[PDB]
Amino acid sequence: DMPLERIIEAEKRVECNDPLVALVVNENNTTVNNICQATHKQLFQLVQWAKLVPHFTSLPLTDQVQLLRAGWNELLIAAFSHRSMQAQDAIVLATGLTVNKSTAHAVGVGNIYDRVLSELVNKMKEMKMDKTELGCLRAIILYNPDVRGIKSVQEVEMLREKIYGVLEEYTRTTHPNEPGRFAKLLLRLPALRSIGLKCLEHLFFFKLIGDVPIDTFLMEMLEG
Amino acid sequence: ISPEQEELIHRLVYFQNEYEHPSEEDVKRIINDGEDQCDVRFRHITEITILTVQLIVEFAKRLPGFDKLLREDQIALLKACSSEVMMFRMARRYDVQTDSILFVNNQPYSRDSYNLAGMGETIEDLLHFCRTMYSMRVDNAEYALLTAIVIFSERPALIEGWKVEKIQEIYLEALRAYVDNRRKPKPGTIFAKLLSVLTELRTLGNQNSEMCFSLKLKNKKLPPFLAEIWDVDL
Ligand SMILES: CC(C)CC[C@@H](O)[C@](C)(O)[C@H]1CC[C@@]2(O)C3=CC(=O)[C@@H]4C[C@@H](O)[C@@H](O)C[C@]4(C)[C@H]3CC[C@]12C
Repeated sequence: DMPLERIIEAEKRVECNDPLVALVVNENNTTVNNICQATHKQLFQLVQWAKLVPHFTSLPLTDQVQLLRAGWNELLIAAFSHRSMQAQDAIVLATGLTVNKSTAHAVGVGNIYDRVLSELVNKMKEMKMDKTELGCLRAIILYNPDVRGIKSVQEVEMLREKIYGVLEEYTRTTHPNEPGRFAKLLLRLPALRSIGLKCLEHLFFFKLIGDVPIDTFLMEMLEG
Repeated sequence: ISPEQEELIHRLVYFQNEYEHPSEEDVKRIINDGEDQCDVRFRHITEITILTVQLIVEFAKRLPGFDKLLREDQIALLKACSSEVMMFRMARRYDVQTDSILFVNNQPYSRDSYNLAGMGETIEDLLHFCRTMYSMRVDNAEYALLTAIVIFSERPALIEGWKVEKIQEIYLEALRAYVDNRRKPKPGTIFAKLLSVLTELRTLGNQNSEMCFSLKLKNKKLPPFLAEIWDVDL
């Protein structure tokens, strides 16, 4: 079972859209909170989103932890890349806070900036990628049956295939005029994987308060 | 499908067959020693791979559309697809029976073989890819189209990217058409599954680079040709 509604919803419940506050590069112990806030919201929305995706919570606890840990970066990059379509020349975070080429170091990112903008943002922009498409792609990213340590392999493979069908169907009816639309959407995934590979650590995990291992932060977020 | 697409696919399958394996001469010219049984399996693997990359360039050079690109973009695409396209070549020589790869000399190479050669670090993931591909029952046409699709991918430092993308579109259209015709139980799903391979190839390709750098830790030298084409020195 894969309801296209359930998917559009999950991406909506997290649909961020508030100001357009450029980040302040100063130790005014305030930016530290604007960044910290953007982080907390971004990561909460990550797990909040995953739980709203059809049958995700029906997976073994250990498996939903592994899936998020693995897809973490790709999922986030996809998220902030899509809502960065409005920004003229910058990346838009959850706080509504935005980053730029110069104000990129803090908030991780930095050397994925140029590439994120040129291969994702601009591409999504000139393609008019909508939240439903994004929702499907991110869900596809999430249900990676090849992630290691996963138990419900076949279960995940099937859930992913269903999302392919949903997105395949959604595009044929929304753009009967653009046959390549489906493929054009899926071809954003390799670019996304490449950019993610350039990361080396889970994005924004250190702007988080106190210490707590990744698997634990996730384990409790998936229960809260 | 369409009378023109079948032509394109006929052509691709042909080129694929034309450059599948290397020359009898080039192969024999390899196994001719000096050092122990370890540095040997390593020399075979690396030397044969050189031929493999050469074959890939031969195939790419003849793909409709390639000649319409700027020399600089051609070099860029070829450099970038080498490590990726070779995973296909590898998967096509995978034997399910022995969980191994049948090299040119029919000598099947396994985890142990690569391990002995000093490349046990990535062999698992490599074999895993071979199984994944196998389970999808990918045929010659699909492999050929997919290879073309991989070759005409958006890559960094591309001059006429848009020109590459338009070329890729033609092959993507061919693939879809081919898949709709022969594949019915969710053609569109198989189509997406095949494209998902491209994204996995970014990972395998990245692993190949990681392993090359790791050869420096050990005291293994990567043949110049390979080290160069893959810029394994940066
Ligand atoms: C660092 C670099 C050398 C590593 C490359 C390794 O990871 C790979 C990808 O695992 C290499 C090792 C040897 C290999 O080049 C081959 C041997 C053959 O005999 C044949 C030559 C030619 O008919 C190819 O169409 C298929 C095959 C199986 C190639 C494919 C890729 C392989 C299997």
